[PDB]
Amino acid sequence: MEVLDLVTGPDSVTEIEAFLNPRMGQPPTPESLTEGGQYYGWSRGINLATSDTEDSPENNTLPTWSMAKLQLPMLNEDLTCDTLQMWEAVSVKTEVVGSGSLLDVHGFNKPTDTVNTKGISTPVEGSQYHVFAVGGEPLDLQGLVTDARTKYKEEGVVTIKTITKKDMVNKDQVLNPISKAKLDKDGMYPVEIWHPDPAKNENTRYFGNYTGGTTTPPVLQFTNTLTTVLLDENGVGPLCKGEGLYLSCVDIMGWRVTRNYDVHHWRGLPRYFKITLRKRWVK
Amino acid sequence: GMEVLDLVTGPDSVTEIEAFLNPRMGQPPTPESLTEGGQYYGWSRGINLATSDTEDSPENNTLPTWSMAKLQLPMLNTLQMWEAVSVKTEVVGSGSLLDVHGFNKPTDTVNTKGISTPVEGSQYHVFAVGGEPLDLQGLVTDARTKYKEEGVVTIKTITKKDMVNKDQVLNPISKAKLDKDGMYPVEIWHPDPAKNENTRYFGNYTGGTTTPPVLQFTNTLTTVLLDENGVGPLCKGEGLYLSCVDIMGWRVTRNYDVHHWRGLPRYFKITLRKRWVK
Amino acid sequence: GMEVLDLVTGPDSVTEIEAFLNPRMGQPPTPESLTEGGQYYGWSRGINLATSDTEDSPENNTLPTWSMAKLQLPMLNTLQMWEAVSVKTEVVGSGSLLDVHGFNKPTDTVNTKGISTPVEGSQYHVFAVGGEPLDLQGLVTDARTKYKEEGVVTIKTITKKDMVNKDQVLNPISKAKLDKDGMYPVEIWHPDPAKNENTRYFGNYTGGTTTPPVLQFTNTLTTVLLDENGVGPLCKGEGLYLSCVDIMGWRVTRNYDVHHWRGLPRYFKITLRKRWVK
Amino acid sequence: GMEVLDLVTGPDSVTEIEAFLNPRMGQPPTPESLTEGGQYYGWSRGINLATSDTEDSPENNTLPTWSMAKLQLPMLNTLQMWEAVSVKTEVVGSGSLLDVHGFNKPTDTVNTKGISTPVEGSQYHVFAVGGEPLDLQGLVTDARTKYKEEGVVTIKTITKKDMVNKDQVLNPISKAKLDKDGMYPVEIWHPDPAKNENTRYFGNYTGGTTTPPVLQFTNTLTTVLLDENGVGPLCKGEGLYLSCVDIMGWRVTRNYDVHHWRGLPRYFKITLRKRWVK
Amino acid sequence: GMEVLDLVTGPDSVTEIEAFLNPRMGQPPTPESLTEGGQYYGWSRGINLATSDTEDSPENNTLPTWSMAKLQLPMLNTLQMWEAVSVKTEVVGSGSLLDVHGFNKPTDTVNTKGISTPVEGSQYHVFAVGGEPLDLQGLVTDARTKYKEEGVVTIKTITKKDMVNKDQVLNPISKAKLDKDGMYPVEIWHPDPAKNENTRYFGNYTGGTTTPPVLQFTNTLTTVLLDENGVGPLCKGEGLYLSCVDIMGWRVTRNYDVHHWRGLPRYFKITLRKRWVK
Ligand SMILES: CC(=O)N[C@H]1[C@H](O[C@@H]2[C@H](O[C@]3(C(=O)O)C[C@H](O)[C@@H](NC(C)=O)[C@H]([C@H](O)[C@H](O)CO)O3)[C@@H](O)[C@H](O)O[C@@H]2CO)O[C@H](CO)[C@H](O)[C@@H]1O[C@@H]1O[C@H](CO)[C@H](O)[C@H](O[C@]2(C(=O)O)C[C@H](O)[C@@H](NC(C)=O)[C@H]([C@H](O)[C@@H](CO)O[C@]3(C(=O)O)C[C@H](O)[C@@H](NC(C)=O)[C@H]([C@H](O)[C@H](O)CO)O3)O2)[C@H]1O
Ligand SMILES: CC(=O)N[C@H]1[C@H](O[C@@H]2[C@H](O[C@]3(C(=O)O)C[C@H](O)[C@@H](NC(C)=O)[C@H]([C@H](O)[C@H](O)CO)O3)[C@@H](O)[C@H](O)O[C@@H]2CO)O[C@H](CO)[C@H](O)[C@@H]1O[C@@H]1O[C@H](CO)[C@H](O)[C@H](O[C@]2(C(=O)O)C[C@H](O)[C@@H](NC(C)=O)[C@H]([C@H](O)[C@@H](CO)O[C@]3(C(=O)O)C[C@H](O)[C@@H](NC(C)=O)[C@H]([C@H](O)[C@H](O)CO)O3)O2)[C@H]1O
Ligand SMILES: CC(=O)N[C@H]1[C@H](O[C@@H]2[C@H](O)[C@@H](O)[C@H](O)O[C@@H]2CO)O[C@H](CO)[C@H](O)[C@@H]1O[C@@H]1O[C@H](CO)[C@H](O)[C@H](O[C@]2(C(=O)O)C[C@H](O)[C@@H](NC(C)=O)[C@H]([C@H](O)[C@@H](CO)O[C@]3(C(=O)O)C[C@H](O)[C@@H](NC(C)=O)[C@H]([C@H](O)[C@H](O)CO)O3)O2)[C@H]1O
Ligand SMILES: CC(=O)N[C@H]1[C@H](O[C@@H]2[C@H](O)[C@@H](O)[C@H](O)O[C@@H]2CO)O[C@H](CO)[C@H](O)[C@@H]1O[C@@H]1O[C@H](CO)[C@H](O)[C@H](O[C@]2(C(=O)O)C[C@H](O)[C@@H](NC(C)=O)[C@H]([C@H](O)[C@@H](CO)O[C@]3(C(=O)O)C[C@H](O)[C@@H](NC(C)=O)[C@H]([C@H](O)[C@H](O)CO)O3)O2)[C@H]1O
Ligand SMILES: CC(=O)N[C@H]1[C@H](O[C@@H]2[C@H](O)[C@@H](O)[C@H](O)O[C@@H]2CO)O[C@H](CO)[C@H](O)[C@@H]1O[C@@H]1O[C@H](CO)[C@H](O)[C@H](O[C@]2(C(=O)O)C[C@H](O)[C@@H](NC(C)=O)[C@H]([C@H](O)[C@@H](CO)O[C@]3(C(=O)O)C[C@H](O)[C@@H](NC(C)=O)[C@H]([C@H](O)[C@H](O)CO)O3)O2)[C@H]1O
Repeated sequence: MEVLDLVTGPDSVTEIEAFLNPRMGQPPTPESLTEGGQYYGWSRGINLATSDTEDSPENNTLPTWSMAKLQLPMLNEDLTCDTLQMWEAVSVKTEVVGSGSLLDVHGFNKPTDTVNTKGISTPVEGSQYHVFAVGGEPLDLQGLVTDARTKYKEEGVVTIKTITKKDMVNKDQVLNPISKAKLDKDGMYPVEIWHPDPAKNENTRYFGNYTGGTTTPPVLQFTNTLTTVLLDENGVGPLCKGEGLYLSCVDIMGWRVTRNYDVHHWRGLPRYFKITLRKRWVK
Repeated sequence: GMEVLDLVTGPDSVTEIEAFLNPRMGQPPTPESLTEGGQYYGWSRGINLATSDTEDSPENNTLPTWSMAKLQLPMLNTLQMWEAVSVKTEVVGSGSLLDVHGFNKPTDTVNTKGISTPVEGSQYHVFAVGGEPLDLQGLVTDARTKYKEEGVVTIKTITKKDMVNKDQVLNPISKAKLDKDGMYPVEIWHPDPAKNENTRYFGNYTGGTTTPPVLQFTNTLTTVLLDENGVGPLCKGEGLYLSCVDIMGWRVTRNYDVHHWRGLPRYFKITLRKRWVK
Repeated sequence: GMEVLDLVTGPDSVTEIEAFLNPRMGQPPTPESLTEGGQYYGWSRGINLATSDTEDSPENNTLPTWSMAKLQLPMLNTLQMWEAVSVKTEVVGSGSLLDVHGFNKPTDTVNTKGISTPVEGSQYHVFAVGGEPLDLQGLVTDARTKYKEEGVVTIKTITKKDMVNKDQVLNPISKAKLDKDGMYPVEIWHPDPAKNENTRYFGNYTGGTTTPPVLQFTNTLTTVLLDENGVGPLCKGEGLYLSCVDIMGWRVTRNYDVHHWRGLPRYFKITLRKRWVK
Repeated sequence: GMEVLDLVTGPDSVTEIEAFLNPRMGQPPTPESLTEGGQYYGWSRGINLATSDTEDSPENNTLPTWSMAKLQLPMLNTLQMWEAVSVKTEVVGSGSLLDVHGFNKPTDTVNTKGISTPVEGSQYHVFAVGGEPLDLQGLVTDARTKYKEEGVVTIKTITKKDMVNKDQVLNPISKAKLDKDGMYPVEIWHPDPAKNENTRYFGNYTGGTTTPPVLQFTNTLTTVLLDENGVGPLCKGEGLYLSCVDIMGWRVTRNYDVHHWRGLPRYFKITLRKRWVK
Repeated sequence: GMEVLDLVTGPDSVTEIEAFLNPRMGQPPTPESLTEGGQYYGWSRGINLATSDTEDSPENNTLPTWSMAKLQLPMLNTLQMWEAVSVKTEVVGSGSLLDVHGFNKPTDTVNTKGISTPVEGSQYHVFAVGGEPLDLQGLVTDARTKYKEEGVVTIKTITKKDMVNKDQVLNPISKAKLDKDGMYPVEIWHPDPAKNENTRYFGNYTGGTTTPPVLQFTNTLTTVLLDENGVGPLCKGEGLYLSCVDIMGWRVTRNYDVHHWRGLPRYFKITLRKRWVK
């Protein structure tokens, strides 16, 4: 694809917006606040391996990637034309919303005074993971796991075995180029398995950060004044193949810890995207 | 006043206004008495905890809320509007946290010695300047939390219905405007990134229980409020809206580790200029 | 005095002045005797704690206060004024905190072994350069604190009335000027962002009890003092005011965890030029 | 090609090459079997400790080593050489550390509950791109350490003599080249700043035992490899050398707190251009 | 030559010189024997503590001291002087801190298991490049500290009198020059910001007892030594002075938590140019 001039004229630039809700483990339904809906925005209680050779995490304890495909206005009446137009993502304003809610320390989490069961309800703390991507095709994924012996469910999550039709190999604990996928479904690809593939993603920009630990304070900034530029070193943004725009993210804030067996629940927050796009002549 | 034209020139075409917004941590400014509750002003009252997984009823005076003020600008009226160009803002009083001589939980609890533990823990700093109220998006830890119906504005105040599970993530139904001081809890109401076209807001959060508080202050830092097109917030009906919350953490008492939120006041000095509009 | 014109050129139109300000942590410079109290110079005396929720009376020698100096500039005299253009400032002596061979509370309390615990905890660094005293805004942790009525300047010194609940937030009545060294407690008096038009100040605070102290120092960093219009502080009556406080944390003794504040001295090298004024 | 001339223009004058380097934490890639040792690939084997002050004999499979690869470039031959201009490099797989559901030491050891403690502690990230092997300088914690003679390249491998006390500081005798993958221990061999004229390296270290691991990753960051004269690494005999190590910390087992190092793979995409040389 | 003129052009008008300065943590380079004390080279000997508030006598070999070297430049002599333009500097060997397989205090003290605790705690990194010795200002934790009279240069060495209480803050009488390697304790002697007109120095301090050490290293970073007028240090008598200290923290033994300071060597590569002076 040869990238030519910017298209000018009426409606040559557009802005589109979307929010992607977190996918921490509990699905959006049931909505009932007694039947499981109370866990929406969180994982269910993390379940642990029972031995070095018996690690079977439940699907609803595994945070997964959020994604959305946005369909842009059709540009080309005839794809056989020598010169065509594509939507180009120029920039994005993105924000993780709701960090203020972590200031709720009046609930029933493990308390800070364990002698008297007093103090405050311990706020969300621990490992944090924030990634977002904007591209003109699905985010390319590279698999890499802690333990190739982990017995992921065969139904309900897309894992390395889903792709290869074979059990994971020891190479999957490092970089195994066979273990690749595309982020083509929301709430299905676990973030402890699937990472942005630096060997592909030519038509996507992604930005990630990880902070580990168990009691690490969560940190977040938010403003409506920060623009993320999506143009590459040549001044070209992601080009939307068949007018499809792909948004991908995960925003883990840490865990809350309950008063029962120190059970941990992952917490995630929703992410806003406002993408500025322009029409680009291509051949 | 939709089409933004040239800057207005001449006498009184630029103005500076200043204000301080005091924190709204839970204890109201009155009663002033230092024995009848006034001693908690600048702080929350002691945080009260849920009694079960289904019984979380926080008292209003334990919930920090947004501070806000609407300032009236000089009368103006191709019309003219006041345009907010920049702001110098500062959180005042961090030095007061150096008081470690009080009666808080001491650092040596065995012998009741050491120092009075200073304010520590979760911190939250947001400010906004706009030409209309800050647009708010609701999102809570727990849609089952039983907020009081009177004395605070919560999601149910707006919807007239109980919160739903979607309120623990992003539910576009749960929106409000920051139109009252000391009423909108910060654990519920967040700046809405899908609106606020005419407001600039800047926020940061640092969590934890014993995290050291950190603050910088200088009179030399200017925050520019102009957008990508060089246009600042435009003050509808000559009203300028200031919004903030500045939580430094908690102090902890010697009685069952009772926590009190600590907030500090924020200064604003806004430069505004008249703008031609059509 | 008010209208700022061109820079003055010619012989001696620019000058550099330097000063060091020693910390004022609570123990005065005298007695010099290393047995009669002088051993605490550079530090506070042992921090004394409240005996109840209503009885908090800190001793003056436990309260760090602002350091300040007024320097006299060469006589001058459309008139001329000295204008402060820039400053190189440095906090000196952080290397001294590497002394872990003393008699502080040891790191192994089981065997009374390990190292002498180094200075740690809450840190506070502010400096200012101006053409008149630093304007101060009072704000306290506790309006009930019984500060001494002798040997220190507090809110009550200024107002002639006891503190009120508003003094725990921003009370605009509670203002002062930094006009004396070692007299204004830093837990009471903060730079006033509503004034200080003719001063530049820069501050930071890091809290906690065991927080590692952090400091950088170099002779290669210049702080510009010119405002947005290219004008530095103008020295009224040829007086230049320097203000600072540099708290590094506390050391802790082996006797009931008694804490002593540690401060360090700050160097200033100010570059000034003559400015025509009308 | 000592003298560097103009850039070569025309067809095929610029190229991009990519590679990934897997970590070398101690367990080799084979056996592949997940019961026969393959389950430790990407990790070290359990770190074994000294039995006395004079008996420190670490096993080879407990010692992380440098990763390296030599890539062959298109044949070229006033002569031409490949010049590395820039690199995009990324450490892949930090999300895998979010697995806290395994059988590591649990966060609640009193009841054996909570979560599986994630990887924490000392972290070390270095990468280099050059036109010849990375030059290494030896420096160790303890010159008395009894490294194996076979299976690792250590100081004694090079000198044919035991380590001396100078090897605990900078001993210029103790030098080597990174010419083999998975053989040079990172606790011994460091980039040599006195050499490496034709390589660029970038490193950082963060220590401690329970330190939270931190990592950023993006496909939008380019590292320029040009020196102060605008010249990148020149590839001798069309060979491009990539070198790295990326230690994230340790996992800790439920059996006597045995630690295993964790490494992650590093991606490189290098842009090269032809350069005229004389 | 006080007046600085044009740069000198022509053959050999620019030169580049390199050196490494080994750390001076307390144990001298000799004896070399790894049983007779050489095993501590690169480290201090075990830190010895005060026995009372009035009895603090640290041994010389427990006190880290400044490293320094004077390098002789090519002979030169309107005269010419060598001017230091820039320096590439690097602290080498942080990877050696990844040795957690030795006999230090273990991470699991209950069972004496886990890993050998890595170096942690207070860190101090300073370097300087100048045309004369680094100017030093004395400042101590405790003016009562009984430093040895022989084998170290301390305040009393210079003044011929015991330290005074002012030595715990800034006492202008307590000054020296860094004219000897491994002799000036870093807990006493600091770069003097009131002098050093012909030297650039850059320092940082991070305190605490278990703080994770942090270090970055690269061969791509240049430190410019030119002042605000574009003039670098001028080498008096063709002598170039390099000064540094690089403390990474302590290791802790299994015997009564004895601490040993760890230091690392520093590389310098200085670019110099001939300058016309009069
Ligand atoms: C309860 C249990 O042992 N669950 C266990 C499961 O055991 C199977 C059988 O349980 C059920 C069930 O989930 O209730 C019976 C159902 O009929 C069946 N549903 C259907 C549609 O067929 C399901 C279903 O088979 C399965 O869940 C699908 O995976 O199973 C049990 O009766 C029988 O003895 O054994 C059965 C098979 O072993 O088996 C699972 C493995 O297949 C799991 O082992 C499961 O344990 C749960 O695992 C999740 C992670 O997957 C998690 O760790 C969970 O721990 C939490 C949690 O839900 O996240 C941690 C929370 O902190 C904790 N909350 C509080 C406040 O303490 C929460 C509660 O303990 C739950 C446990 O379900 O109790 C409540 C609750 O949420 O508070 C109690 C409420 O009164 C109740 N509401 C009502 C209206 O009754 C809710 C409600 O049922 C659920 O929220 C709906 O999902 O549950 O545990 C860990 O328990
Ligand atoms: C005391 C109590 O049980 N409060 C409790 C409340 O109980 C109701 C009745 O108490 C009162 C009351 O607040 O005193 C009686 C009043 O007549 C009534 N007023 C009116 C106009 O009708 C109020 C009012 O109805 C209610 O507050 C409004 O909701 O109620 C009590 O007599 C009866 O037995 O039960 C009644 C309800 O059934 O009910 C509330 C819920 O409705 C709360 O449960 C409330 O508990 C307080 O809750 C807040 C959070 O909202 C907070 O956790 C508070 O804990 C603190 C605090 O005040 O923040 C934590 C502080 O750290 C702690 N300070 C110290 C130094 O220890 C502080 C003290 O323990 C308070 C307790 O009130 O004692 C002092 C004080 O501030 O130090 C003691 C002083 O001597 C006293 N001053 C004087 C001059 O006497 C002050 C002063 O009363 C108050 O500050 C004024 O507000 O109180 O507690 C937690 O107690
Ligand atoms: C000693 C005492 O009780 N002082 C308190 C004072 O008591 C009054 C009077 O002095 C008593 O004789 C009488 O019984 O009671 C009256 C009451 O009116 O009352 C004051 C209020 O007016 C205070 O309560 C005062 O207590 C002191 O308060 C300060 C804060 O204001 C400190 O908290 C102080 O504690 C320290 C300190 O000096 O900072 C903490 C420090 O860590 C301690 N140092 C050591 C090594 O342990 C010292 C130490 O305990 C002092 C107490 O004064 O003893 C020495 C010293 O080491 O400094 C012992 C020396 O032998 C002595 N020097 C000589 C030559 O004799 C030296 C010297 O007197 C003083 O330093 C000079 O100021 O004191 O305490 C807290 O005690
Ligand atoms: C087993 C043993 O003692 N090994 C040590 C070795 O002993 C020699 C010989 O093997 C013995 O039978 C005999 O008695 O003694 C001779 C020598 O005299 O000698 C070596 C020195 O030459 C070492 O001392 C060695 O000890 C091992 O040293 C390495 C470092 O080099 C590690 O510290 C290792 O500890 C681990 C490890 O493997 O990394 C720590 C780890 O966390 C442990 N894992 C778990 C789940 O607990 C393992 C574990 O204890 C190993 C011990 O080898 O057991 C398994 C395993 O889980 O990995 C058990 C499996 O069932 C087995 N698989 C099969 C199919 O049988 C598996 C497999 O043998 C190995 O992984 C292949 O390498 O081992 O220990 C430390 O033990
Ligand atoms: C041993 C002793 O008591 N030394 C103190 C010295 O005593 C003098 C004399 O040596 C004694 O025989 C006699 O009884 O008393 C006189 C003086 O009255 O006096 C000094 C003051 O003048 C000191 O008090 C000195 O104590 C030593 O002080 C230094 C600081 O100056 C250190 O704190 C030192 O502690 C360490 C150290 O050396 O740094 C801490 C370290 O962690 C320890 N290492 C280990 C592995 O445990 C060592 C260790 O205990 C030393 C003590 O010297 O023993 C060895 C060693 O391991 O280094 C044992 C070796 O076998 C030996 N080698 C040989 C071939 O014999 C080796 C060697 O002598 C020394 O390294 C040479 O310097 O010493 O202690 C603290 O002990």
